[PDB]
Amino acid sequence: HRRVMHFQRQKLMAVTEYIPPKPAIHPSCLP
Amino acid sequence: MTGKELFEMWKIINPMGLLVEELKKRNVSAPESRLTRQSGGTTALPLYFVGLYCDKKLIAEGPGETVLVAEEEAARVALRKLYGFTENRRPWNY
Amino acid sequence: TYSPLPDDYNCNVELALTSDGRTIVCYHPSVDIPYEHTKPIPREEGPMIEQLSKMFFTTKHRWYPHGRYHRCRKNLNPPKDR
Amino acid sequence: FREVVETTIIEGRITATPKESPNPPNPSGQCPICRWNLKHKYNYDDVLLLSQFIRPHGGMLPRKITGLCQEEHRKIEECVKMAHRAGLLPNHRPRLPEGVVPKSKPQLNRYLTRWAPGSVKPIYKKGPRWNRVRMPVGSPLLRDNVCYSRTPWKLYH
Amino acid sequence: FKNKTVLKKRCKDCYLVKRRGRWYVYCKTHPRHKQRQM
Amino acid sequence: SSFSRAPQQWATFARIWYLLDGKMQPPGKLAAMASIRLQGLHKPVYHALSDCGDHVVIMNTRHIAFSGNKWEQKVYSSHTGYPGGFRQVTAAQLHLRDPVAIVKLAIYGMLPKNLHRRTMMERLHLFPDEYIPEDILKNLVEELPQPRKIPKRLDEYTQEEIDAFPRLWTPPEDYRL
Amino acid sequence: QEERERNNQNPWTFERIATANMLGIRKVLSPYDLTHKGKYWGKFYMPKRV
Amino acid sequence: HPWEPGSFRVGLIALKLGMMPLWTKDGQKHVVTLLQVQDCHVLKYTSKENCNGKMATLSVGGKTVSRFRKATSILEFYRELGLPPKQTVKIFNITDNAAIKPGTPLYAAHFRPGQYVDVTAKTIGKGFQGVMKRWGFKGQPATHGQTKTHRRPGAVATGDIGRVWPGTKMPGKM
Amino acid sequence: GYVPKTSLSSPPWPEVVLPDPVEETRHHAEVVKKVNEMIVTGQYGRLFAVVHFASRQWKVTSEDLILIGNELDLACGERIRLEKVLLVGADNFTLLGKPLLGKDLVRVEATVIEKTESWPRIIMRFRKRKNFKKKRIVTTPQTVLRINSIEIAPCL
RNA sequence: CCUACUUCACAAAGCGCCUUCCCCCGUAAAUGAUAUCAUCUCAACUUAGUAUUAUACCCACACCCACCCAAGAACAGGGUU
Ligand SMILES: [Mg+2]
Ligand SMILES: [Mg+2]
Ligand SMILES: [Mg+2]
Ligand SMILES: [Mg+2]
Ligand SMILES: [Zn+2]
Repeated sequence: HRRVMHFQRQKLMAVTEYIPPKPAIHPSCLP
Repeated sequence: MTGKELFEMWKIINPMGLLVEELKKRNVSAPESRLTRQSGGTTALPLYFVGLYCDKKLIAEGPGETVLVAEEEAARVALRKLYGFTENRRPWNY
Repeated sequence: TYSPLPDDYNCNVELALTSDGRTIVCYHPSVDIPYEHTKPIPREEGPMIEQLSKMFFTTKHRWYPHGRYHRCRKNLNPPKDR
Repeated sequence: FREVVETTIIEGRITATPKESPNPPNPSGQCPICRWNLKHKYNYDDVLLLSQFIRPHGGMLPRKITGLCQEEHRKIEECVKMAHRAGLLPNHRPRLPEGVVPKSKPQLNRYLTRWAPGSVKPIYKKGPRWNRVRMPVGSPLLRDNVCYSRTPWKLYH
Repeated sequence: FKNKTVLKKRCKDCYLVKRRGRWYVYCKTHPRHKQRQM
Repeated sequence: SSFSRAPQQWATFARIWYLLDGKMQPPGKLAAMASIRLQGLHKPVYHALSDCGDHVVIMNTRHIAFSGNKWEQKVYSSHTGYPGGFRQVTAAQLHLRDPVAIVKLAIYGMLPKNLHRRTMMERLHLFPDEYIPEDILKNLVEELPQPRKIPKRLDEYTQEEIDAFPRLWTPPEDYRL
Repeated sequence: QEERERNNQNPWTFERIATANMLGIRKVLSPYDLTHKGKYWGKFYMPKRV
Repeated sequence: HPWEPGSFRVGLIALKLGMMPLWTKDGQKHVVTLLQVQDCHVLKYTSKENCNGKMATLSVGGKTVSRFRKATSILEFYRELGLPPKQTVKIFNITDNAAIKPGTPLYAAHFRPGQYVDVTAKTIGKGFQGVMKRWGFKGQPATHGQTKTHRRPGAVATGDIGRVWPGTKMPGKM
Repeated sequence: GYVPKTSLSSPPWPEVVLPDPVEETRHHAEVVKKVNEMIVTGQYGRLFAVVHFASRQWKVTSEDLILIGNELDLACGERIRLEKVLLVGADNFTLLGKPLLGKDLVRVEATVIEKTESWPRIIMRFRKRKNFKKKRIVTTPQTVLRINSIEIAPCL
């Protein structure tokens, strides 16, 4: 349980989320 | 005359008779009446489209609540096309 | 060999451009129904509402009368277009 | 493939073991499916693919035997579960004893069924709008599948 | 059975199965070791 | 065109009988289609006050399919006015009791919440199996395409299709299977 | 954590937006948020935030 | 047809004469009701398909009444039968093998001693009754105050609901 | 890059091949020519046009009346040419411009027949408990145009 | 419901007499894969398991003078051969 955020603040949090890099071919699939 | 159907101005009786006379005048086959389209046959509100065919060629198609009324309507459509009183006829030049 | 829409129901649509490319031209002759596609022409208030309801596929409510207030409100000379 | 025969004498006999198609489109692929460029391109529907990795009586084959990628093994496993529940594999029915004849049971057509039908409890009290109990449809394992529609797979209904 | 949020195998003969959509510990040797996921 | 005024009007606002097959189809997708047709939203002459709705006939409502565990999970709730009159049944239970109930309720939900709704429900005709009354059969015009394409079973696949699909892996010779 | 910060594919970070006042966001942010960089919210700390 | 398991036969319409005591060899006294069968005939047969029901039905009538006091429809029906009109007609759900031709008389010997029967009638009408006679409500005490509350229903419903539940026990026709 | 036939191997939508530009250009010429020939001959009957006038698109035909919600500063009986024709249609052909058809191609003529005030329109403002109540009566100037003719010249 | 008993007496009552019908689901087990053993299975599955309970009741309609009633505030209902 956390304190309720302002909607604008919550939107900012959602937009600024870590996106991990995705290679074209999965490394396991590669020899 | 503007915005008026032909048969609204000229009252006719038995349009099928007029049609057969007109077609025999132009030396073509007598029209054949066929059910083109049908909806809710058994219901109190049926729609029927009947078409008139001269040597298996469509001359007119007419809607009605019954087949007989549709036939009359198709005949009137035919007469309009023959005489050139189509809804889409060239408007009067003023 | 290519048609954007199947031309078998309403009309045969042909799209073109004028040489300049300013005007789009559409040719749409009407499609006539073939002979083969056709078919030859063949040769007690309570109970009353129920009969009418079934006949015209409606609810019972339509068939009940309304009072003097609503009857007299209705326009008996409504405007007609066309 | 090996068949065991009991006549008391027990023998093992090798029949025709099917072999892979001559030239895969992507050699140096670790998975069997990775080779045929079938990573995110199969669903529960694809019984031709799925029937290859299952035993005659419907059970899943082990990962080592088939040489499947672990991820892809899990995907095929759940896809085959769904295939069974959708009734797409009629010839892979459980080995019922000859004496045991299955009693008549009410038939309900289903598909994209994640859980076993016996285990799930009814949603008697679905929540408010802001906290709603949703009915799962399809597996989250198939989330990574290629999506031609602009809207992604709606996994919860 | 006893309800447990977290299930622990209490002995060697304990075994962990998912039945009826929830985890269980069963134990033939020690029946007291029986646990149900809550 | 070139019709008389009355037949023109008649053709334009005519009721059309449609057929739907409910075999291996989600109720919601059938309901979606039915709702469109019942309201008359498919017609470009549509208006709320024009009562230009059309008849929809749905067959094989017993043979509907649910995605996921909706047979078990989805619950239909009804209350008889009386104390302790609250009854909750699963979709499976309701289906066994009344085969047409699920499709009926789905369509009813999707219809607009006004006085027109119940009349629209009069135009809806549901039959659990293949059988349809002769009078209703004579009325029909068009059969609407099934919203869900039914996946083929393994046995349904032709030998040509089987051989077309490659073998993806080589099993060991000495394996029991 | 350092690697995640460097590796991040998201063009938009809390730090960048907050410092530049990019949507007039300082209106809904604490002055402390500039230093906290959106990692800290009250007593709670998010380790999963860059 | 011979009797088969699962088969149901037609019943009767009888007139309640009254009651008398009956004794048994064990010495126990049982009160019994006398039911007289008066002009009981089978009136109508309906097949299961025609009835649109689960079972075939026999309409059976009892206790002949005046022709002058009946409606034309009923009179016509009885005229076709060739029987005088009957006071009450009741419907019995039967199997097909238990079908009886209309006009056939029914007798008390249809039932046999040792058999168990169900009896259906309109109960004695007590007219409009209060809660105490209708539902056996305890009522309120006589003295110690109780200004105008002796036989009244107490709290009809709960405060929170701004209404009264359907099927609440209230004064009415019993 | 072969993928065996599965449900998700191929896109659900059917493969569409569009005609080669050379053949299509030729085909376009033939279609334009025959439509031109119809215009020359006068095969067309009644015409309908979609005209842009006073901010609004009007689907008009011969002998059609339109109400314009402004004064046009034209005397009654004055014939005007409506420019800005978007679409001109017959029974068998339609010509539609990008966004406007050329002047040479199509000519639509109308006449001013009536200049009137609109019926009185009430503007009312009310806010409760604020003693806020205003009433205004507005009448808008109006013009009625009779679409006299739509004519097409063989210019394609 | 009124044959007796009791309050009482053309009847209403209890203190009197008569009748009263289905199950519930938590687990306990077979066969058997993932994980060639084993394993009750949010694997396909097999039994206890019953599933949608079902059956009962009701169901024809003069004149609507009047009279009567075991029907009833009025109205309505039953009888008047
Ligand atoms: Mg007392
Ligand atoms: Mg007092
Ligand atoms: Mg006082
Ligand atoms: Mg009477
Ligand atoms: Zn243990």
